[PDB]
Amino acid sequence: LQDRREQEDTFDNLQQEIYDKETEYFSFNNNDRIFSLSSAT
Amino acid sequence: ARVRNLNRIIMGKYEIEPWYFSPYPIELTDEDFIYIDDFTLQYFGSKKQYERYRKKCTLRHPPGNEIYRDDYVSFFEIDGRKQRTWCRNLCLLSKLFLDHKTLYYDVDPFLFYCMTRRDELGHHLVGYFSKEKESADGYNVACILTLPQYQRMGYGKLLIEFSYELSKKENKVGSPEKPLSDLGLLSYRAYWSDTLITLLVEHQKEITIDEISSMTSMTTTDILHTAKTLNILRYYKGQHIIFLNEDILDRYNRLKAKKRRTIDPNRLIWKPPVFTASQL
Amino acid sequence: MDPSLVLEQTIQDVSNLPSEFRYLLEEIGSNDLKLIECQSLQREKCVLANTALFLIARHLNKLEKNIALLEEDGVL
Amino acid sequence: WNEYDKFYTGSFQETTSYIKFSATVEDCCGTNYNMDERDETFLNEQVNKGSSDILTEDEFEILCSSFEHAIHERQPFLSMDPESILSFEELKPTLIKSDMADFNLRNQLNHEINSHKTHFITQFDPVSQMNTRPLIQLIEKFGSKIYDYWRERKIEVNGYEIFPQLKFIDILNSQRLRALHQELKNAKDLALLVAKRENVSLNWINDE
Amino acid sequence: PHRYKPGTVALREIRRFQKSTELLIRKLPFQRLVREIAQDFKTDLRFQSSAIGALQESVEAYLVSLFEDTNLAAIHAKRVTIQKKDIKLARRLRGER
Amino acid sequence: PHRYKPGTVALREIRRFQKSTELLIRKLPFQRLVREIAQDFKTDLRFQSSAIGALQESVEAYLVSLFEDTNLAAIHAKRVTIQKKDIKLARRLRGER
Amino acid sequence: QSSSARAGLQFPVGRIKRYLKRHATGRTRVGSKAAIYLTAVLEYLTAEVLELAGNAAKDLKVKRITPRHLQLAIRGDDELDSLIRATIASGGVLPHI
Amino acid sequence: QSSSARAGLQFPVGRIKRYLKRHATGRTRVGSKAAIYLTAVLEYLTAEVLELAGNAAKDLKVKRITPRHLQLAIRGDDELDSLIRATIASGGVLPHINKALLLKV
Amino acid sequence: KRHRKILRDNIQGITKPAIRRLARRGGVKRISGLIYEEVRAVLKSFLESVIRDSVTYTEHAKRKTVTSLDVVYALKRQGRTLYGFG
Amino acid sequence: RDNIQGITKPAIRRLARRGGVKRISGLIYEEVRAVLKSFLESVIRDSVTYTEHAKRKTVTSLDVVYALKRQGRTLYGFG
Amino acid sequence: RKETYSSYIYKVLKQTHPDTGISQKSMSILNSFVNDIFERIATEASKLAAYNKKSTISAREIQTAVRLILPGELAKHAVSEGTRAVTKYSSST
Amino acid sequence: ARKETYSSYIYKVLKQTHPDTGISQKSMSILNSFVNDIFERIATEASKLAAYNKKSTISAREIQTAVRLILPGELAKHAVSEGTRAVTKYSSST
DNA sequence: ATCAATATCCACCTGCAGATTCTACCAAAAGTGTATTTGGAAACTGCTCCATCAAAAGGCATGTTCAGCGGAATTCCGCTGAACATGCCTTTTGATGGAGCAGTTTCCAAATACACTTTTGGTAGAATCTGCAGGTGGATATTGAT
DNA sequence: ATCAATATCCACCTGCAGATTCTACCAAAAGTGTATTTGGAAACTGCTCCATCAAAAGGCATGTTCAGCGGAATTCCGCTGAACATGCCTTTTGATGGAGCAGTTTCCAAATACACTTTTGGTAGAATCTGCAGGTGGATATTGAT
Repeated sequence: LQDRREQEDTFDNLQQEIYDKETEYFSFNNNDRIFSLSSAT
Repeated sequence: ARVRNLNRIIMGKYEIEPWYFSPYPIELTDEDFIYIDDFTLQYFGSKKQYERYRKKCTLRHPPGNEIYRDDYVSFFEIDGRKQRTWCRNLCLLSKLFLDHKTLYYDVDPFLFYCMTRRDELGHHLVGYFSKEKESADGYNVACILTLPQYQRMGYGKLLIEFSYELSKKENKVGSPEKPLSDLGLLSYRAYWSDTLITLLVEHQKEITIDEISSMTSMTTTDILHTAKTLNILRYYKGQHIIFLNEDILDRYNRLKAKKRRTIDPNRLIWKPPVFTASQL
Repeated sequence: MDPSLVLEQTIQDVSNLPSEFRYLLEEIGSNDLKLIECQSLQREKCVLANTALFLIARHLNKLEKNIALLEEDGVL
Repeated sequence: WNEYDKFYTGSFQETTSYIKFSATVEDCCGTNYNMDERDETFLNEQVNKGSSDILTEDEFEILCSSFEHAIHERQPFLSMDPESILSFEELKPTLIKSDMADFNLRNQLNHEINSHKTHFITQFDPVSQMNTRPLIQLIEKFGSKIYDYWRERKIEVNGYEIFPQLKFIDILNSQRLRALHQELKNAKDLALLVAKRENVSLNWINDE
Repeated sequence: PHRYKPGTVALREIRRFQKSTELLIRKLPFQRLVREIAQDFKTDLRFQSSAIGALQESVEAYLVSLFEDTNLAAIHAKRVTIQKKDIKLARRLRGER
Repeated sequence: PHRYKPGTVALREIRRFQKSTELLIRKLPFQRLVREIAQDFKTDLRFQSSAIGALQESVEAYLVSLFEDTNLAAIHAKRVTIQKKDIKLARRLRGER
Repeated sequence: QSSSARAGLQFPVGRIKRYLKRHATGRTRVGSKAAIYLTAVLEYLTAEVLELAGNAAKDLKVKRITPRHLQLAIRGDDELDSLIRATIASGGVLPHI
Repeated sequence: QSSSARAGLQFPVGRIKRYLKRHATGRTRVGSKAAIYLTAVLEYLTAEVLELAGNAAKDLKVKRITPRHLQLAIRGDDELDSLIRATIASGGVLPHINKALLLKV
Repeated sequence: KRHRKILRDNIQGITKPAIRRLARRGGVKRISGLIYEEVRAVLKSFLESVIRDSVTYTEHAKRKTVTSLDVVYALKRQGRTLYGFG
Repeated sequence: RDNIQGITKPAIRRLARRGGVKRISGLIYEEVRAVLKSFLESVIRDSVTYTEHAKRKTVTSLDVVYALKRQGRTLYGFG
Repeated sequence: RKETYSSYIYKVLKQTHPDTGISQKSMSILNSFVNDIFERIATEASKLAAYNKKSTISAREIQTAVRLILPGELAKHAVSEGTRAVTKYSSST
Repeated sequence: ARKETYSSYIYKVLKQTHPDTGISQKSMSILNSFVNDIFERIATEASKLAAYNKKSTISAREIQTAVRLILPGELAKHAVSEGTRAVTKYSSST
């Protein structure tokens, strides 16, 4: 089990909860903020 | 004891017989040897360790942000607040080189810019010039000195024609003081000779004097010093502010060799926005 | 005094540091070029990745000792 | 002018935009130690007789640093006193907490990952820092062999040391000062985009 | 509260400020100015408040004279406003030396 | 029997009169002017030769000063001519009445 | 009896006497014939208070406070050519647009 | 026998000291240390006449006579203001032409 | 030690646009801008030209304050006397 | 009778062109006569009261050069 | 010095129209006027009596001075009141 | 028949700097009027400040501040310098 | 571009006004010791006055946006200076008279000093009160989108 | 044309603030009276510079053509008055430090004044060369026709 299935399915969504704390600037418009973190792939 | 301390000192890649005395740590004088390497700058006197005790660290590059880069030499920026110690010893690297200015007061309130050779492994310093924070007495630069291994290929000059660029990259004029110069007496004169003739070839004339300070940031109190360092650049203002001329131009035809010591005016900002009102 | 002079000085040692979220990506954005096409230099991606917060952790020495100096006055 | 290549090992890679960098000395240079030459080769004089376990050249250079961090940091008022510090078995509380080359402010958030070989590797200590061995265990393993040499080392100069030195309102302003902590974890967790790649990426071949 | 033509509240302001008699540049930044253009000449001197008062009325008389003759220059130039060229013209044939 | 370009002989006229230095007005109509303008204050004066000499170089100095500053006001007015209005306005803003 | 007040001019002829002596340099000053002067400082100082009877004729308010004093000197053209050199304190400008 | 020109000066000490006694709004004047002033005019009549023959040789007339004085007594930048209130007799006006008139029309 | 007293030797040449009040004390209408920098320069020039010979009067007088009397004498000989204020 | 017309338009044409003018508009002549008579009367009045003081009923060069030294237009050369 | 022209300009304002009132700083204004015009006439009168190689000051050179430094109509009224008061001093010994 | 000018002194100072010179008497009068009225200028302003500084002996240091005060800058600096060396070399009365 | 037509730069020629030495002379002063009388250099110590410094109230300085108009460019289009040239008009020159300028000697008169009183004008203790500056509501111009 | 809310002038009451008029010390200059001194007033004498007065020529005067030129107009556009919402730093009144002014007092270097006594810098003639002012003339630099 440690060789077959774990290696991506536990890694498919960890990279996409950034999109609730890139919104930490609101609480300038900068909605499409692609400065630092959106292009790390 | 204003003479050089001991009989042989290497500075990284080459030995330098130093010029003057520095406030070096005194207790290393009874053994006959002092040596010092490039990027740690922590002082020793015997090669018994840094033959492989520079496996203390893998520092290849100083923490100055390399703010220009070219085909041949780069340079960077140190402030005295984000670092406290190796910013300090670079002066004591060369207080044995510099003739007058030494430390009693701590060297923190000065920004510190240092010129540097590209290298195959880690890029090595050649010069240093020291801008203060804002408006000491004008005086846009301070102590400027090049490492004595590496002069006469013309690299000691292009950093005193970087120095005037960060004055109208902040949009106020500036110029050095007197303090003393017989060691480089004609050197800043050489650039202040050709800082004007290389950019008096375009004017569509009837041009005044003070806009030169607005365009080359070389001030009003020394344009006339350079208008008399070389030939007659007057006999026209007689009821108003000074006027400048041109002549037979045996200068720009000699401006094809000894011209390429330039900079590409294309890189980053240099404003310190904070105040840090210093008192001690 | 304990609020006043101790206010802002934890930002100019971070005035060099907006650079952490601008040090990092274009050399991870240049080593993705190394895996888009056997594990020779593929080890060293993490050893510059783990240095992300490492000085911010050294700032976390300071940016939680300054919070730990909330009680230096009787009000805060 | 031939001493170059014994201390000129290393590698180099060029820039991508500009070489931006920021550090201090004591987090770039790493360690803090210092030796003589007459303790380099003949303080370990007859260690050839009885070198069952570890005896190399480059393993005793780290623990020569850590003990003198007690004096200049934990007792700063100790400026000239010859009756200076407690003995090696009496300074046992000075090993559970210390600051040797700023260790525990470097080793406080280091166990949340547990990399498969071993955890934290920095680019700001040199290349060979693992079998450069952990001093977690070597106080109670070979800690006593360096103490009595140190216990006579400092007292010939007793108060300064023989290596060189340096001769002679609340409202509406401090509120973003705690709002610079919503970066509480947001750098390493998306360093953990790919810092969970490596514990299983390194070993794909072991079907064969 | 609809706005009238652009200009007449400025002209009522010039008649107000002309018929009035107060001092116009605010005093303590001007005191800071005369200090920190004074101590560059020689190090720390002190003042007394009547002397800096005389400074500010002297300089306001001088540059209101400079503005009145550059206004006559601007009305000479078949223009209604002032520029840089008429102000250094007016200071020029004033003979500032 | 050759007409030059208009105004280009004016520039060599001004170079010719500017390089030379001698007293350019002629002396005895000026001497009669100064005598029967001195007559009004008390009659029957007489003069000295160096005195009337001082009068004529004084008046060509003051006249050449007023001509250069009215010329500079004229070229301020984007205008290569001098007229009544610019000589009297330059007369005003150099101060005297 | 008292040398000023017998003489019908009431400024002190005694105090004007040594002020010539402490200042002038021909080292003897005529005694009685400095009186002929300080007539004039009476006659001038009348001639800036006596046409400062304008305010008591038009400016309605009786004790004369120093912006009133800017309605006689430069503004009244007969006195202008004796006081260009003086710029009075806190007075202002006579109104004109 | 040195007649009080012995501070390296060559102007009459006696007549300047009698002239300060002549002007003399005050009473007394320091007969030894009034030497300070007539050396001070030795600067700016020489630094007036050293720039006189500074370019009087550029016109190649060896006895220097009244016009070339003004051709840089009022063109020398800082000796202008010490002589601005003077208009010296028959010494000419500097050669100056504004370049708005020279436009090749 | 202390060795130097506080100095705010910085950009004080920005006074205010009260030049847009004292312009309107003069008879001038709308002002067209971009003149504020050289009118601040000329205010700096005239102020330094009066304060430096005033402080030569003070340092001659063996004092190290200025007073109203020597500054009104300073601008009196400078060419225009401030009048009735000392 | 009048003699302020004794100075003529080539003469003040020359006196203007010494300053550096190109064009001369054809009615500046009468007021340049006016400004010359104004300056000339303002100097000869204090010159004549200088000579009326000293009991010599002629002027000299010394009192007119002292008169120009009075009124802010100090001539040199002749005194 | 420790001196003024205060009470004299009080009394001259009282010998003209008695209604108005001298104010605080206006006495300094008028004092500066009278001291400045006196210093003016004194320096040109002394220089007049100097340059005519004469060795005292009299009535007549300060008469010519105050004629010399004024506009014309005010000079004529000034010299008239001057001659009037000096002859009224001369009437009685 | 007696009158005194500054002819021979100005002749000697400028032949002594520049030997290849000659002087017209009109230019010699122009320099005589120059030196005379700048003399009287220093005299009157020096005497005025020494008057109101509660003082009666016209000493050297007030004419030093006077020559600093009315002469323009750079020439005032060189002037006060050679005046300082002049009163230095006169104090040694050897 | 390619020459006619000016003309200024350079060089050489004599005439002459004139600067430069010179030098005697010489009346007039710098310059010399000798007391010397006092203004000044300096130093005492009291103390008025400047200088940092702060807390809260609030007018006012910065920024930003919008409407529009004054600046400016470019144009056509009468007109008045400039440029020659001839005609004349008073100049610029040398040559003979005559009232003031500039020395002198004496006559008296007015200012020095010096002191003896003595009114008077600066200072402040201090009444006083009214002449202002300021609010505040009652009559009257203010100059446009509609 | 026209009403629109805005800004302006005026009688009326109110705190406050510095004139202003004694009280009087009081200190100190000023009127007044001598004695003698040196400087101004007037008269003179004579040596001049100022006024005035005739015959060659260059610079004014009054012209006529023509083209650079100013003036008028008209439209286009950026950049400036005006408003409003908001930050900020003035903005006045205490408050303690602390010191540099300032009056006084003091002893002493030194500029005035004085008879003499020597050189020494004006001056006035005067040789006398010479520097340059003017003129003439040859060649390269400059400008307009085509």
